[PDB]
Amino acid sequence: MGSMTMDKSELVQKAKLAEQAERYDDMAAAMKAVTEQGHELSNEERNLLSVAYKNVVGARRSSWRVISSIEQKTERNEKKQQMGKEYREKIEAELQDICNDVLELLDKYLIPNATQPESKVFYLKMKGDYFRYLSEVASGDNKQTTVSNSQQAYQEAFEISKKEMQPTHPIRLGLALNFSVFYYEILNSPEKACSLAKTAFDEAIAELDTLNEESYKDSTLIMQLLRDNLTLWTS
Amino acid sequence: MDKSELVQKAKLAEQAERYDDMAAAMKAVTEQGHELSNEERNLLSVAYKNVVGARRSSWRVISSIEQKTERNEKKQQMGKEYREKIEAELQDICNDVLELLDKYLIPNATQPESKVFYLKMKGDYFRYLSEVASGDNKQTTVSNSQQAYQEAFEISKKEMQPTHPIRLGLALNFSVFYYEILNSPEKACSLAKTAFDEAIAELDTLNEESYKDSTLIMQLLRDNLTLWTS
Amino acid sequence: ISVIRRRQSVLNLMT
Repeated sequence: MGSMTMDKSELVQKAKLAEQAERYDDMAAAMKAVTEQGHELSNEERNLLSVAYKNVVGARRSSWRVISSIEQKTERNEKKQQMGKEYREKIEAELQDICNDVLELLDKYLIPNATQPESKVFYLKMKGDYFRYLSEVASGDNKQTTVSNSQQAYQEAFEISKKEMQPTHPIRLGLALNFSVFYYEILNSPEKACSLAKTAFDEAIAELDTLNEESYKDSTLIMQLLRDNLTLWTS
Repeated sequence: MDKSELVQKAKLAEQAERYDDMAAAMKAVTEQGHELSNEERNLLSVAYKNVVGARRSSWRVISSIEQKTERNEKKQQMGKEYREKIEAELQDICNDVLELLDKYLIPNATQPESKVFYLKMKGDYFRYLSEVASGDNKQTTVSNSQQAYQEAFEISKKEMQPTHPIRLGLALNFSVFYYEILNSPEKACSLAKTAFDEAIAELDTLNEESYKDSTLIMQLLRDNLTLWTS
Repeated sequence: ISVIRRRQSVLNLMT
């Protein structure tokens, strides 16, 4: 048959099977079709979409780092260096195809259909993430553009989260974590990265008393990542 | 791309865990028609082992979900159709390997060691076809798997030492074939036990430091034997 | 049975 003759619940069932089979390309294709039907995603559907693309793009980012590390230590052989460079470029082309598809989904469906501030922050953070993934491999003026677009998306998310969400909210915390990584690694601005992460951590530490058992687990999960990053960057 | 560029691409793809790329590169090397070196032979084997292994894993998961699905005919039927897609990919992969074996690798193998290595591989990939086959196809794949393993077994018995890792690996996979495909635990246990005992009797005369690859496989033989007896 | 630390980023998965 095909995705254009399937209803949403069938595509979601397909995504869940693909997830269990670790066929993440299939899972992303199913959730992409769900998103393209134009309706606001449920929490379950948003989880399936995000997990699929995290794994699809994640495999390429990981391959790209491996290939780039090998290029630094490769003997100066013309055939070998041309092979590694065309191989890195192949991976770069796939990564850019993946990220452009996610960013198209975000701008055409996910962000415009978001009816609640928690959803808006989530998708703007996602936009910031996927422009950051482009920035990881970009060069020259294109790098200037993807870096600027990452920063603008994160910043828009950051402003909404400070107005509509408590400092212990997992999405606000996760936004701070990833925006801090962006400043550290992409903008090479470690002081801004450390101050952004420390402020988010401290302000959340200050309000753990307000949380029940379940919320406390959710929040401290990501506060520990913020502490881990601070420890890594300042030791 | 010449052979040197393709082998370098395969090593890069291996490091990047891009095994479909790796298998495509080593397939192209093989189709150039020359006898593979030990290095190229291992790259080809690793690549396709990982390519078919990902599909075997997905197949086992989707099969499991399909079989355990109660009171949901729509999920059950979708699981069936997904399984059949994975089966078709698995059959295409195995077909490619068997074609390389029949056309290039086995006809160019002159040394007993190479013959056994590639006949074992032919047994393995017919075994993987047998994991998903049914009916007359199944009879054909099981018989062809057995034929290849038995041919490799008799060569390795005549021409290779009991501690040779290729001889030990064939005994391991051949015993797995008996256990899992033919449902013959007694044949599987006798094969694994004899290969282990013959290896140990020879290894006792030697310094094991140089036989780390053999002792690893010997441990796998012992592990299967203890699980299968129990 | 046959023969054979980096900085952190996070994705939020609610429920």
